[PDB]
Amino acid sequence: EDLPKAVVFLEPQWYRVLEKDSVTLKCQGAYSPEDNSTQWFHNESLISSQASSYFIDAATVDDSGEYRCQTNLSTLSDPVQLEVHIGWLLLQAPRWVFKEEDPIHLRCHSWKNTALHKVTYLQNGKGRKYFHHNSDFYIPKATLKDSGSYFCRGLVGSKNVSSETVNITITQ
Amino acid sequence: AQLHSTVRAVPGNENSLEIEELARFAVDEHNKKENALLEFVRVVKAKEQYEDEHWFPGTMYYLTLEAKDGGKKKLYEAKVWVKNTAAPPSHMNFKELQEFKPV
Ligand SMILES: *[C@@H]1O[C@H](CO)[C@@H](O)[C@H](O)[C@H]1NC(C)=O
Ligand SMILES: *[C@@H]1O[C@H](CO)[C@@H](O)[C@H](O)[C@H]1NC(C)=O
Ligand SMILES: *[C@@H]1O[C@H](CO)[C@@H](O)[C@H](O)[C@H]1NC(C)=O
Ligand SMILES: [Cl-]
Repeated sequence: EDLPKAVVFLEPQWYRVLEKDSVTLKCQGAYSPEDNSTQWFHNESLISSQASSYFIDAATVDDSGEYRCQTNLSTLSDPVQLEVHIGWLLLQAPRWVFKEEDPIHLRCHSWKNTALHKVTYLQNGKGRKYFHHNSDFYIPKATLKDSGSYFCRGLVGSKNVSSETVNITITQ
Repeated sequence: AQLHSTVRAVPGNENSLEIEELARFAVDEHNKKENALLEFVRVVKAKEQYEDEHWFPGTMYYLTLEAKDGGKKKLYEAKVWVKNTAAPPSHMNFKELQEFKPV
């Protein structure tokens, strides 16, 4: 019935990353005294890494897909989706489905080694949060009105850039 | 005016630029208001309390910053309110040092 499934966690939490970003995937599952190895799966395939956390120094498009893990005392985890994008700018989030009353933490991330200033976060084509530099947009209590298509906008260097849109739904 | 009851602790180096600028502003506003001589050094820790409404939600920053007072590095607690209703620089945006105390 209810099994002790391992849980993949992203560090950082963003499931949408730009190419060249670092991503660490951690397996939340207990070890046994003899077997402290971790089973890591990528697109249903068992990869060589057997460490606690699967580290990606510079993400490529081949690193996208679903990841699952398992430890001695846990069960094969549910899958976690990792999307790798290529662009000057990107709207990041830990997921795209948020339960009502949960926090919505968004981040506007610019391409490797680029400055980002005057960040704006927009919902359904309307400006929602204005910053002078590049701050995350934190919404502590998700509501039904927080659902919509989001993107962030700013100056990458001196170029005014808008990110791709992202749908966010809130379940009641 | 009506803020969520929760107060988020800002992890290390998140919003560092927005926060470091709001710290300098706070010192400059203190020096201007009390004719003081504090020199900013760095932000130690920061917290954020977010406004309730949907559009242009304000933020209340609780900043702990280090400043030089006649060469003596001391800790201060700054409280800064920021509500940006349009992309800066615009005069519809508000920024106010509400409290500035030592520790
Ligand atoms: C994993 O699957 C995703 C989605 O189909 C794909 O984009 C990616 O290239 C795949 N990577 C590998 C190593 O198979
Ligand atoms: C856990 O360890 C036992 C013995 O140490 C082994 O038989 C079993 O296959 C291990 N399970 C996993 C999931 O590695
Ligand atoms: C958002 O979802 C709608 C379906 O309601 C779809 O038509 C649209 O293409 C989606 N947009 C994005 C950016 O995923
Ligand atoms: Cl968070």
